[PDB]
Amino acid sequence: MKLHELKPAEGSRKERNRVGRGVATGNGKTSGRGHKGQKARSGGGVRPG
Amino acid sequence: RSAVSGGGRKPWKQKGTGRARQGTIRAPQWRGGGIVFGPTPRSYAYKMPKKMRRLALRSALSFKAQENGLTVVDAFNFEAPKTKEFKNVLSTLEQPKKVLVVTENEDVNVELSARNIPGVQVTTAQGLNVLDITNADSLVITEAAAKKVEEVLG
Amino acid sequence: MRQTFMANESNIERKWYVIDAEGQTLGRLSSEVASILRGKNKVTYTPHVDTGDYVIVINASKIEFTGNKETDKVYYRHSNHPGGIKSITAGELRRTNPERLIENSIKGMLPSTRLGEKQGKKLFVYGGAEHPHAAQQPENYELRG
Amino acid sequence: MFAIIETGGKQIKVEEGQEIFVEKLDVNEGDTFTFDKVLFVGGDSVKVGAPTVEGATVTATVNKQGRGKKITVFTYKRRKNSKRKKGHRQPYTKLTIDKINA
Amino acid sequence: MEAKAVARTIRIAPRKVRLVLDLIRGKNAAEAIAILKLTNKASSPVIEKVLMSALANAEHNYDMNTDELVVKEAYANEGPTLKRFRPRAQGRASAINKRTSHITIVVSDGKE
Amino acid sequence: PRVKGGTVTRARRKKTIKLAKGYFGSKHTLYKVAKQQVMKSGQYAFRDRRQRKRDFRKLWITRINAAARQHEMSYSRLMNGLKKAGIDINRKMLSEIAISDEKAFAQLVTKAKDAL
Amino acid sequence: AVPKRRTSKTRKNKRRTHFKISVPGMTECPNCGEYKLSHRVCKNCGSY
RNA sequence: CCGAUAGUGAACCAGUACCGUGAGGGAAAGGUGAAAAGCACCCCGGAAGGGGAGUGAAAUAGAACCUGAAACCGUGUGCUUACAAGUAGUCAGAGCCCGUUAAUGGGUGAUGGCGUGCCUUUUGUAGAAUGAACCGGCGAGUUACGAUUUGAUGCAAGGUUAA
RNA sequence: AACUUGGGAGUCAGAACAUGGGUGAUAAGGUCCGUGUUCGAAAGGGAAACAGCCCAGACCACCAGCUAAGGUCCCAAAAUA
RNA sequence: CAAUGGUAGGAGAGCGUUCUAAGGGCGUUGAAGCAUGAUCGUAAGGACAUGUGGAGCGCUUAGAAGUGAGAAUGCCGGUGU
Ligand SMILES: [Mg+2]
Ligand SMILES: [Mg+2]
Ligand SMILES: [Mg+2]
Ligand SMILES: [Mg+2]
Repeated sequence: MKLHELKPAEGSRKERNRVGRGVATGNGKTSGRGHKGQKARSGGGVRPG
Repeated sequence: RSAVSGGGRKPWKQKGTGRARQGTIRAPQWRGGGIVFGPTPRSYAYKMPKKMRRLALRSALSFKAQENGLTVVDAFNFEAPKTKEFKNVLSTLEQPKKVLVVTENEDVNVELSARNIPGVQVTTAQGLNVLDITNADSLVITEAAAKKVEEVLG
Repeated sequence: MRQTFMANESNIERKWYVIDAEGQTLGRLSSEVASILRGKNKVTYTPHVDTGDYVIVINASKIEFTGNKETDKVYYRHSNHPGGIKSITAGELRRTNPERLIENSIKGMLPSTRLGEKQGKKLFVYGGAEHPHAAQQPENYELRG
Repeated sequence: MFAIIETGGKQIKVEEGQEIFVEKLDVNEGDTFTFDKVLFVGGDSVKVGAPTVEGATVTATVNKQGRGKKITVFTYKRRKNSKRKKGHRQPYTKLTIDKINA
Repeated sequence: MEAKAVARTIRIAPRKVRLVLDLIRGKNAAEAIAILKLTNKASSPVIEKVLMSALANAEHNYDMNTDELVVKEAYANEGPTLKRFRPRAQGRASAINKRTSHITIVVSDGKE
Repeated sequence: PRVKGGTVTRARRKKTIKLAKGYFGSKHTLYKVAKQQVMKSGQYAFRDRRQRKRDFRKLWITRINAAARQHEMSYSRLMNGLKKAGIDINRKMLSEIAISDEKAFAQLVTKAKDAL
Repeated sequence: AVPKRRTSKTRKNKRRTHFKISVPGMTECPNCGEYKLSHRVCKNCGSY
């Protein structure tokens, strides 16, 4: 296959989900973390267990 | 925000001034401040299983043989480096603007001759790589290199 | 936006109509007169231009009232001053300045838009058989109610 | 003198010599479209069809099958971070009447 | 046809220069000069000189004699402002914008 | 590789400033308010594209009602009579028949008065 | 005691409608023909 | 990898203006043209400026000098407006001017209908809850290593190498 | 439709009406439960205006038609039936 | 033939910005920017013509990211009232 017409294997690649870029993406304002609490903070969350 | 010069003093008090609360003159929102999550020194290389590396050299070589771009020549026998002459060899062999020449082991004169012809790269039979076979529209392999490449890759 | 006629001032013709208020109840005459001068009886009615006719009411003192709102039915009106409320009963208007009674009952039945004012200005109410508008050749109108 | 026809989902009043705009049809440029759903033929001779006037058809040449001007549908709900922008263009036909029947 | 004359970075705030130019707009040259020389404002001497230059320009470059000239149009627009400060009370400093003006005047013979 | 957001913000803001062409005062030169007013405009338009259908419907009603009473018959009875007769003519068209062709309106009013 | 809001360009230009300088009270001088202020001495000639 | 709000704090006499008693803190500021050919003379003006003529491909390239946006300030005007109650639009529409990326066209809009900005935060906000004077630029889920799951691809009772 | 296994979550401040009860005073736009509905997260018509009431869920046109709650003298479409 | 209000949120398809690889192109007979326009697509957006502008820049496929701003009493610079 030519180097200027190549194609990747079907379904092998997928574009990743950028977060916090506009409302239309569906993850706009809160970046999918809800509103408040530890989950909504940077380095938040709780230790596993 | 740790590597930008200075920036250690709380620029003003926390309450009372009517200004937004700030903690360093080198915070990301500030002109002249630290960058959040940009480029960092890193490598980009990965690896694939060995057998898969071999099916990729063979696939490029088999693609080449399908498109009729594999010219096996017997030997080259250049005795001195001269570029006009390698250009001749290629034109009398009717090879496209882009060709990859494959010698048996290092052939110094064949290499010094095709270094300047724009569009030609010279490679040993063991140094065959996919990016090079796939750019090249045509190949020219020495019969000795052709028997070596059959032994190694299969 | 296909084909509905729109009246404009090159094709509006307004006529004059004398209505007599003798023996007519206030509301049941005022509502009809408001419909007249609004132009809602013109088959060529148009909401955004003043179609509709002129109306002269002439007796305007032979109005009758149902019930006993002779003494009730007090009109109020304010002067924008503190304590500036002034009121007057309907009978007192009917004997003193009866033209205003009808001229205020009808204008309350029209919108308050600018078209509303320019339409209410098409009304001339007089309190006695004679009207001073014989030059506009007013045809008599009979109350359909 | 004037006929009233029923096309698409609406009705139109027509007299031969006029250009009209109706929903999209399946006929091509320059063709002749004949309507068979006529409901009133008025003017000097009036025919009031009960549902339709039987027999009266209306024939018109077709031209300029096109798409209307782009209405841009936009809607939003305040404080809810929700909006939608769509664009729309109704298709239509320009018809010119050339004959009437009764 | 039209003579031009411009004064740049004049040291008068444009709101103040325009008050005097709102009088000589469209008047004759002689009447315009008589206004300026008699209006008792600060900008007036500096405009009487821009007018003078235009009129001289007209005579020396176009043979446009000054008896028939009219200030076709005359205006003034902002210039490169100079920023300064005034020491006010309680250690605070307020700003003072010393403005400037780009005065333009064109006089015409009304002809082509 | 850094990318600087030049020449993407300009066009996006300009094609809303231009789209607010002709709004009062400061609503046609500032992005931050032009955008709000354009949003509101789209919302209003979406409502009015529905309201129109009913405003013109009741316009035709008023015209038909005025026309009917010239023949001593009211709109309710008129429409009921055409329903009885089987006549199916829109209010738009009946309004136009009343304006243009008085004889024809009279004729179908009789055919509806006789459909009692 | 502070402006609760901006004064738009419309309001601004509206307020200053009456803010203007009047053309001087000038009349022509009888000895020299140059303009002078009325009731003042001509500064070009020096007359009356 | 960055191209002058970036990349050094510092592309330019920068750890310098500057600030502090002192430790210390700490900026802003690149671009005429190919060549300086950097505008001989004339005209107004005391000068700054300007307007011709000339240099140059270009001088709205004239030294604050490449391109030159927006806020903002002006000068003209085509259409409107001095009885009106306006989150300033939409929708319906006369009149008056204009004529295109020719398409069921552009500008303004008498008069009618409907209609209390946006964000955040909330049970609920036109809200007199919070946030933004306005324009522009910059400004927030990335990377390293490891686990888990899914898709893909080798080849499979085997698969795979690390230094 | 339901269930099982696995990947990803947000939610732990509710509100008003109707109805069964506690608490209060057969007080509250009160408070705590149960059971609907709606709002939350719902535009549209009615209730003058009026998140929670009544009717009804908006894919996008149309200057087509029929109706629900509410209505039909004028404001303001329809009976001065 | 059926479905298409929607917030926390899950899933999918995409539009754009810089750079790189290859292929194929455009450019003082005027590139990128800038301004205007009554143009095209379902949207993110894409062209075309005319002016200013005086040298670089598109298109196809694929790769990587300092990739998209309107709000943080955000920072810097201009300009208002
Ligand atoms: Mg002091
Ligand atoms: Mg507020
Ligand atoms: Mg307020
Ligand atoms: Mg504030």
